[PDB]
This record gives sequence, C-alpha cells and structure tokens, in this order.
Amino acid sequence: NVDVQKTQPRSALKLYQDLSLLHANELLLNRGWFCHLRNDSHYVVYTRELDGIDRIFIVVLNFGESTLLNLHNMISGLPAKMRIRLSTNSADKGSKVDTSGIFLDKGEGLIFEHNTKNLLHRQTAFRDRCFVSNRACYSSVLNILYTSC
Amino acid sequence: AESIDRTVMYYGLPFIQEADFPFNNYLSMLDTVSGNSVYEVITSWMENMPEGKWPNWMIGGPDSSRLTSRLGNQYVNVMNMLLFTLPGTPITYYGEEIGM
Amino acid sequence: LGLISGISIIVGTIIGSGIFVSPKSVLSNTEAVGPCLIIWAACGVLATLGALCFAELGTMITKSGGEYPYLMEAYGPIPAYLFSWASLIVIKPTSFAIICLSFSEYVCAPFYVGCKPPQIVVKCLAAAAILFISTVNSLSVRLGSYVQNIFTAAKLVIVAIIIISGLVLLAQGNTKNFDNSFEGAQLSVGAISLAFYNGLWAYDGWNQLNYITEELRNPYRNLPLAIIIGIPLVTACYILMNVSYFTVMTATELLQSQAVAVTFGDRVLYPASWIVPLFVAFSTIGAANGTCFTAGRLIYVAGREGHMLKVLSYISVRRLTPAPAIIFYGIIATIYIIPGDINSLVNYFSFAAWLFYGLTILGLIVMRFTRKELERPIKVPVVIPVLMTLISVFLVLAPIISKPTWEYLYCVLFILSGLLFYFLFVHYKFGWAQKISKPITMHLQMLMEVVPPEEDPE
Amino acid sequence: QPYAGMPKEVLFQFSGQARYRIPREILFWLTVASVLVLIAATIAIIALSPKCLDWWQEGPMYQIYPRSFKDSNKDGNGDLKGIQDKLDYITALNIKTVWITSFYKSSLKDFRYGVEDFREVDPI
Ligand SMILES: CCCCCCCCCCCCCCCCCC(=O)OC[C@H](COP(=O)(O)O)OC(=O)CCCCCCCCCCCCCCCCC
Ligand SMILES: CCCCCCCCCCCCCCCCCC(=O)OC[C@H](COP(=O)(O)O)OC(=O)CCCCCCCCCCCCCCCCC
Ligand SMILES: *[C@@H]1O[C@H](CO)[C@@H](O[C@@H]2O[C@H](CO)[C@@H](O)[C@H](O)[C@H]2NC(C)=O)[C@H](O)[C@H]1NC(C)=O
Ligand SMILES: *[C@@H]1O[C@H](CO)[C@@H](O[C@@H]2O[C@H](CO)[C@@H](O)[C@H](O)[C@H]2NC(C)=O)[C@H](O)[C@H]1NC(C)=O
Repeated sequence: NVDVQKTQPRSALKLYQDLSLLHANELLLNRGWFCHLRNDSHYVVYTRELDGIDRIFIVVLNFGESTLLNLHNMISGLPAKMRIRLSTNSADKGSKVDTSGIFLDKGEGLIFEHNTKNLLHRQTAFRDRCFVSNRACYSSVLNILYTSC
Repeated sequence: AESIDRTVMYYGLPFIQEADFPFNNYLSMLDTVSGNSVYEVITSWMENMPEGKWPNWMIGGPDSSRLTSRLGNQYVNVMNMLLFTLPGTPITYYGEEIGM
Repeated sequence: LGLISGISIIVGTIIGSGIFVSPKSVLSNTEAVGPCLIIWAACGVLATLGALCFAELGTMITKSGGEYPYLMEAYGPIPAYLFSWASLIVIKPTSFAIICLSFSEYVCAPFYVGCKPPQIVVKCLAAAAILFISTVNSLSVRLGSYVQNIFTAAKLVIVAIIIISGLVLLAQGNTKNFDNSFEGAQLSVGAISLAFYNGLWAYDGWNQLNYITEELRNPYRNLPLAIIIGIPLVTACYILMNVSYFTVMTATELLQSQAVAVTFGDRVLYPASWIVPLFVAFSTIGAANGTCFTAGRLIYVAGREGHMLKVLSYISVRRLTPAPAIIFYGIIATIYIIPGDINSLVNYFSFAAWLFYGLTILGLIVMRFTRKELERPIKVPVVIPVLMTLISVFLVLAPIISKPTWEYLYCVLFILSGLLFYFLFVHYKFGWAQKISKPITMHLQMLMEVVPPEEDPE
Repeated sequence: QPYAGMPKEVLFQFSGQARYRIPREILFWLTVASVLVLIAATIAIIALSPKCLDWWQEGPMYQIYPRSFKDSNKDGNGDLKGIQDKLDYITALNIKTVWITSFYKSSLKDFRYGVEDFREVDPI
C-alpha cells in the first residue's frame, strides 16, 4: 500500500519517485538522443546523449536470469570502474562496479553516468541506430539551447 | 490489435496535422519478457514512426493484465526504469508505481 | 496652467512602467486576490500623503535640488551629503536599470510564447537599450523632448484599452476568480513589506511633483488640491487594471507569466495581440529617456557646496548636453544589470529611497520645533507626517529583520562608504585631496570637451 | 594653460591634439558598434533557439480509472471529488498530466462504453 511504502526506503514507490524526478531534472532523459546497441538474449543496453553536455547516461536492463556483462565489449573508452547513478535495488546507489565484470541479477537495472566527449551519434558506425525529436545542441557558456548543430 | 505500419499513420504527414501521438501498447502485450522481445518492441516503434515525431510508452492499462501478475514481482522495478529512460512520454496506469 | 491641466501633468508623471511589471510581485508575496487589491490601494495613500508633505517643504524653503535643500535645513550637512551620494550611485542608476530591464521583458516575451526567454537575451537587450539612450541623450538635447509627447500618448492609450475591455468582461460574468479572495494569505511582516516595495515602484515620481506643478494660476491652493485629486485618480486606474488582469487569468496563471500584459492581450485582443508588446515597449524607453533630462540638476547644486565632484555637471561645448553625467549613469546602470533581476533591483532601490523619504518627512516635524518663523504657506495637519514617518521605518526595518537577503548588505555598505568620503574630502580637507581632484578634472575636460556651465544658481 | 575649470576659449587650444582626439573618437565608435553587436547577438539567439517542449512532451501521464481511485461519499464507488482530495499524492509522483477514462452518463460501463448523454457526468 501507499502508506507503508512511504516509510520503506527499498520500496517500489521510492524508486518511481527517484526515476520521475531524475527524468524531470535531466536534459539527457527528456530531450536527448536515443542510441541503442546490438540485441542480446538477456539484456538491453542503450545510451542517452546530447551534444554540448559532456556526460552520457548508460542504461543496462537485464530481462533474462542472472548473468555477467562485459561492458568493455559494447562501448569503447570506458574506465575500469563506473559509479552507479540509480539501481532497481536501491541499496546499490552511489556504489562502484567494475566495467569488465558486472553481475546482473534477474530483473536488475542500472543507470551509469559517464563523463566523456565521444558521443555515439557522431560516430558513423552508430548513426543508423540513433534517434531524436526536437534536435538541439547545448552551449555551456551561455546556458542556452541552439539549433545550429 | 493493429500492425505497426497502420498505427504510425495516425502521426500524420509533414504537412497535414493529426494526433500528437497514437497510444503505444506494445509493451502491454508482452506476456513473457526477454532481451530479444523488448528489443523488438522498442526498435519497431523507433524505426517505423516518422522522423522528428514524439514517441510514447505504456506498460499497462485497464484492459491489460497488471504487471506483477503478468511478468512477476521481480520485473516491477526494471519496467519502471525502462519507462523513464526511453525517449518520449511515459504513461503510468494507476497502482503501477506501488506494484498492485 | 489652470487646475485641470495641473492634474494632467500629475497623471502623466505617475503612470509609468511599473503597472506592467509589479502585479506579479505583489501577488507573489500576498498569495490571494483580495489582499492583492488592498496593497494597490494602500500604496496610493502613501503616495498621496507623501506628496503632501513634500508640498509643504517645497513652499517653505524654495531652493533647487531634490530633497537636498530640505535635509540641509533640518539636520545639517551630513544627511544632505549622504543623499547626494546615495542618489548618485544607488538611487538614480538602479531606476535606469529597472526601466531598461522592463523594456527587454516586453520585447522578448512574444518570441518565447510558452516558455521563458533565457537570461542572456533579456540582459543583452537591456544593455543595448542603456547604451542607445545614453548616446542619444548625450548628443541631441532637444530630440528627447520632441518624441516625449508621443511616448506619453502611447502610454495612456494602452492603459485605457486594458481598463475598458476589463469592465466589459466584468459585466458579462467573468467574475469567478474573485469568489474566494481571502483564502490563503500572509500576515508576515516580510511578505507585506515587500509587497509594498513593488506597489510603490509603480508610483515612482511623487517626490518630484513640486518643481513642475508650481507654475500655476493660483498656487498654495491648487497644488494640494491637484494632489488630492490626481494621485487618488491614478490609484483608481491601478486597481482597475488589476481587476482587468483577474478576469482572464487565475492567480496561478498570473504567477506563471513572463510579462503580465502580453498574456492579457493574448486572451482578449486576439487578431491584434501584438499591440500590447508594441505600446509598452514605446512607453518604457520614453520613461528612460525622461530620466536623462534630469541628469545634472542635483549634481550641480551639490557640487556648489563641495559635496560632489565638479567634473560632473559640466556641459559639452558642441551639443550642449550634460555629457559627463549621462555617461556616468549609463556605466553604473550597466554594472547593475549583470546581477540583474527585477524583484532584486526593486528591493535594492526601495531600501535606499525610503530611508531618505523617511529622513526628509521627519525633517518636516523637526523643523516645526527648530525652524519656526519661516512662512509656511501650505501647512498640512501634523498627523500626516507622523504616519508617513512611521510607515517609513516599517518599510526599512521589516525586510532587514524578517527576510534578509544580500542586497540589504550591499546597499548599507554603499551608503556607509560615502560616510568615509565625507570625513576625508569635506570635513577634514587634507593636502592630497585637491591634487587628485584637479588633474582628473583637467584631463577629463580635454577628453570630452566639456566646460563649466556659464551660469548662476539659476 | 590648462588649469582646472577652463572656459571654451582655453579648451580648444588643447582638445584638438592627437592624444585627446583619437581616444575620444575610438571610444565613441566603439559604443555604437557595441549597440549593433548586442542587437545582432540578441536576434541571433532568438532566431537560433529551438521551440521548447509542449506540456504533453515534458512529463509523464497518469491514467486513472475513476471508479476505483478514491471514494469520498461512502457509497462504494470512486468519484471525482475523491480524485481532487488525492492531488497532493499525484504531484508527489512528479506527474504532469492526469488521464481520466470515461465518466459520461452511460447505460454500459464496459465494452467500449455505451453512452446516454455526452454532456453529463454519470451520477456515481
Ligand atoms: C568592471 C567594473 C568597471 C567598469 C568600467 C568600464 C569603463 C569603460 C569606459 C567606457 C566609456 C565609454 C564612453 C563612450 C560613450 C559615448 C557616449 C556619447 O554619446 O558621447 C557623446 C560625446 C560627444 O562628442 P562629439 O562626438 O565630439 O560630439 O562623445 C564623447 O564625449 C566621447 C568621450 C568618451 C568619454 C569617456 C569617458 C571615460 C571616463 C573614464 C574616467 C576614468 C578615470 C579614473 C581615474 C581614477 C583615479 C583614482
Ligand atoms: C564620464 C564619466 C567619468 C567622469 C566622472 C567620474 C570621475 C572619474 C574618477 C572617479 C573618482 C576618482 C577618485 C576620486 C577623485 C576625487 C577625490 C576628491 O578628493 O574629491 C574632492 C571633491 C571636491 O572636488 P572638486 O570638484 O575639485 O571641488 O569632494 C567631493 O566631491 C566629496 C564627494 C566625493 C564623491 C566621490 C564620487 C565617486 C564616483 C565614483 C564612484 C565609484 C563607485 C561606483 C559604483 C560601485 C560599483 C557599482
Ligand atoms: C497497519 O496497521 C498496524 C496495526 O493496525 C499499525 O501498526 C501499529 O499499530 C499500533 C496499534 O495497535 C500503533 O500503536 C502503532 O503506532 C502502529 N505502528 C506504527 C509504526 O505506527 C501500522 O501503523 C499500520 N500502517 C502501516 C504498516 O503502514
Ligand atoms: C539478435 O537478433 C538476430 C536477428 O534476429 C538473431 O539472429 C538470428 O535470428 C533468427 C530469427 O530472428 C534465428 O532463427 C537465428 O537462429 C539467429 N541466429 C543465431 C546465430 O542465433 C540473434 O539470435 C539475436 N541475439 C543475439 C545476437 O544474442
């Protein structure tokens, strides 16, 4: 029920409230590019990107049972350790996993925030799998959005 | 209960206006979930809708089975994470944020 | 000028750009419609009782300046010096910055229809209006007054359109937003005192009604009668413009608005919705062109006593303009808009203005015990300057006790910075003072070709 | 000689020099060129700004079956008054749009909703 899940820090209501607040405060999630990787029998990996902002969101969602993921074989240029922004198990928020071995349980999702300047929609090997509506760049100097991409 | 190429006709033409989006229930029609079947729903909407249009996503509704009874208790959190990280507008049926 | 053309200059002076910016910030502090209309009426009583006290001081002393000959006659040189210092660096450039910022809110709003303009566009357009007016008034002294009468005609027309079209909608039955006008409100001393800062900005000009409306057919009777008729009649036009805003907008829609009268002209005057961003933008640079006519009048009379630099209030040889004062006001007003933000420049202005309105009206009561035998032709009853000096300490102390922000520190430190310059350049004239003041005056004289004004006190 | 408060007759002997004519003409023409740049920067940003998002693109929608949300008059059915008492819960979910399904005056409340009056609310 609603009343008991407001006092539970691991409840489904608290993850929904953290996901919808993150969606409202981040330009990457409500406006940015959607670049998906290749298909897999277990997991779904995609990125949210915007040109001008120098960080990306990496969403990793396991829809099979428990598996191990090597994220170095999907996205190039990743560090040895990545910090978790949001997880479907709320105890693992702000922790650090290693990129070569990520243990995903059955029904686990992870959101990584990665500071980089190499976006996938600018690489021609990934341009066929990237999508936008209302295309715009971001100028960090002026704090505006502009269309002259 | 429609093919994907007939649903995207409600988006309209680049010079004729129509609905802002047609409602997308293709994730509500999944009775079992997998990595290939979720990839097939997401990529078929993004490839078939016209460029520059706005997508939307639903995982339930009053005519669908509820999510924790359709897929299991372990998929409540990961389908809410899928709904809020996909591009477009997420649509939430009442009680899905709790897990009814 | 008779009586009827005496009250027409009062209405034309007091109607300014304030009624197009202030309704958002009065409703933002008193969150209901009912208390929002009481503050708009109580501000017109403070403007009427305030202008009556200035009417007695204007006939008793009869000297040019502003409040500067009034404070010298009551307290001496030290509050007269601090008024000349605070009107140079605080009061006059902020008034030029609020008006030019209000011009750029009304040009940029119809281009960003359902969202805000970014802060870089409203500020880079406001700086282009400061530098355009500061060069036009520094070249062509008579050009500012040919266009001045068509900028006042554009102001009264767009006020009369909003009042009349709001009374038509009020007759048809669009009165739902007035139904529960007193539910959800604030009796905090910081919510009411900042609602008075924004309402009294829309009445700006009541303290300079003395100099221009005393060349009448029968003074000492028609001057206090034009104030009792003129300023309560503009108070009726300000209440009727807020009544017109609340027929087409809810109190939540008015807070979620960039310019309040563009949103009005988008719901009433539909095929001609662009006349409200056009006429308000004409009337706002006319209110900024009008404040550059007054540049140099107080600076000349304060420099005659040694309380202000004499390189200011010099006159250009070609294009006989007060060019060092207009350029000095354009520089400080451009600095003020980089932190910017109307609702943060109005608090900065009203704190220094009402500190010296309160010292001046208190000097009317001090000069009833100290400066008798002085021929007061106008003499207001004593309860009127007592109430005006009790509200003047309520409008100073209550923001700095309940809701203290950073502008009330930067305004106090800029006024007390002048109290250091009194004790080094006026009270204790040293040796190294005039050998800084004279080479600067000499080298700025050859740069701008400006001379002393071949003149007398007047 | 330039002393402090030179009249017109003494000033013209020195303001025509080279070291006071060119810093006066440069600073004037760098001011009206700063006006033309600040307007050309204002028009360039307004012309290059994107159309910002509508309300139906900004936030999530929340679909409510109104008979099963909140009963307020203790008759067993959810009503529109019960939805109004729960609007603080909906804003705490960071929801933009409320979607309410069919509440028209109906004979049939399922099977795509046979409706009796399109301009009336059903009395439950
Ligand atoms: C960062 C915070 C501080 C910022 C300070 C920024 C200072 C920038 C100065 C920019 C001045 C721009 C002037 C040009 C505006 C022209 C307006 C106009 O229409 O003119 C008509 C007028 C008519 O001339 P005509 O064209 O011959 O008819 O033209 C001029 O007068 C141009 C003369 C330029 C005046 C420059 C004044 C600068 C004074 C600086 C003094 C500094 C002394 C400090 C010493 C301290 C010692 C302790
Ligand atoms: C064109 C614009 C520039 C021209 C006008 C400004 C002049 C530029 C130089 C500024 C002053 C230079 C240092 C002071 C030199 C004179 C000192 C002296 O002995 O006075 C004798 C002076 C009398 O000199 P006399 O005119 O020769 O009789 O005594 C006084 O006037 C006392 C009052 C002092 C007023 C000081 C004015 C300060 C203006 C600059 C304010 C700076 C803050 C700006 C705002 C902060 C950021 C928002
Ligand atoms: C659910 O109901 C239970 C019991 O009815 C509540 O638990 C406690 O109930 C006693 C009364 O016997 C109260 O004195 C306590 O204060 C209650 N515990 C707490 C922590 O408040 C419980 O509060 C109810 N609500 C939930 C679990 O959300
Ligand atoms: C990713 O998708 C591809 C394409 O659908 C899959 O490759 C083949 O898919 C067909 C039917 O879609 C099957 O009949 C074949 O057996 C698949 N080939 C192989 C080698 O399995 C592929 O299986 C998908 N999954 C991955 C790569 O994990």
